[PDB]
Amino acid sequence: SSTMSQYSRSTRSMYGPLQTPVGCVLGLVNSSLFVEDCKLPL
Amino acid sequence: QYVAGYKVLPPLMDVNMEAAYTSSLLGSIAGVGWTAGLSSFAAIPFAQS
Ligand SMILES: *[C@@H]1O[C@H](CO)[C@@H](O)[C@H](O)[C@H]1NC(C)=O
Repeated sequence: SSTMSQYSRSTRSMYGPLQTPVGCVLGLVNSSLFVEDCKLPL
Repeated sequence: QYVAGYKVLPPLMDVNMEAAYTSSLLGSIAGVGWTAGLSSFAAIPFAQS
């Protein structure tokens, strides 16, 4: 969170930045389930 | 890419996913090739196909 720019923070930070093959996500929580009908492609 | 924000969306399947798609069609090339339609399966010996 240190060196930002543009507009303000869209942060509801309270638990861990998830490391993903698409990088890292703030807000998600780690889990291992199965979905064959995904509607939000991350 | 970042010099003017040229973000590339990765294809929405990981490489293993369409790898398994290709695997399924490689298993089903004989498996469709005996009868019209997509009802049954035809996992015959491939040479016989
Ligand atoms: C979830 O935890 C497992 C256990 O170490 C890890 O292998 C996986 O990368 C984690 N996934 C995320 C999104 O943090």
